[PDB]
Amino acid sequence: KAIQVAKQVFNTLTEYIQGPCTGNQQSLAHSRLWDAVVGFLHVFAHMQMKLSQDSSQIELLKELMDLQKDMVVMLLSMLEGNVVNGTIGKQMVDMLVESSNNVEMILKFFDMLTSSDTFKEYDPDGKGVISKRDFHKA
Repeated sequence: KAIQVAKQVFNTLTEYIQGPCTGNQQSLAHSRLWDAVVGFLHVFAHMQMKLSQDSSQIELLKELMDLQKDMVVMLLSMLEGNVVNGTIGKQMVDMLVESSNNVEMILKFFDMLTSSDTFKEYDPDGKGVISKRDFHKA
C-alpha cells in the first residue's frame, strides 16, 4: 500500500515537471527531496538483496523495483532542461555522494543477461532445466 502511495506521489511530482516547469524544478531543488531519496535508496539496497534470496516473496521485489524505476525517472525529468553547470545536478551529486555504499550494493546486485550466458556449457539439449550443481559449476 505504501509502495503504491509513494509511486503515485512520484508520478505527480514528475508530471509537475515532465513538461519542463522551471519554477517547479527550482522549488524541488530547494527542498528535502534528497533526504527522502537517500532513505529510499538505503531501503532499496538492503531489501532488494534481502528479498531476492527468498522466492516466497517476489511480487514485493517487483513493486519495489518499479518504485525505484519511477524515482530515477523523476530524477531524469529533473534534468530535461539540464544546464551544463546546473544546480540540480550538483545537489543530485551531493545526494549521490553521501550514500555511496548503498549505490555500490545496488549496482553490484544489478551485476546480473549474465545468468543465462553461463547456461549452455552444461545443458544437455539447451532445455532450461540444468542441474543446480551444473549451475554452480558454470
